[PDB]
Amino acid sequence: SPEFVNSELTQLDEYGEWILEQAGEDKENLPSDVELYKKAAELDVLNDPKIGCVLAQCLFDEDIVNEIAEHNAFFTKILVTPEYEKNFMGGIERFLGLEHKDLIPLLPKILVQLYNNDIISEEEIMRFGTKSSKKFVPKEVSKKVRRAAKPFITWLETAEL
Repeated sequence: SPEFVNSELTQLDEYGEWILEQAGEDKENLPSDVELYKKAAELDVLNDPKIGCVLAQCLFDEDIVNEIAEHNAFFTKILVTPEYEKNFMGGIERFLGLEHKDLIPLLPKILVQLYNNDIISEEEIMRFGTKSSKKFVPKEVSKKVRRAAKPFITWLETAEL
């Protein structure tokens, strides 16, 4: 069951696995944002931009649209550079593309939530919706997921009682 030898990747894995185990199948027992931050500090993963990727894969389920805007202060404290945001988008890509393909149609609404709450920058959303990448998922999976962003990307591009 456990990893036997420690690494930066095993620390990320241990953080994600702790979230998953704590949270339950319906994310009904998610640790509080205070607990999520303190555990990240304990496991020494705050300084790793890939923490964004882990969080995006562990916090959410089919109710992602309703959940993704419920951690604003936490994301301001965690996603401390654009590389953390890029990795968060990669985690969304893995979440939608690999194990929850039925949720891919939610991508534009997910982007609307991230945009309206300034969780992810316009630049990072544009990057995600205009390029495919092999970095987070296989190329064909990347194309499938990112193509679903198109209506929001088009909206971004063309954007008294």
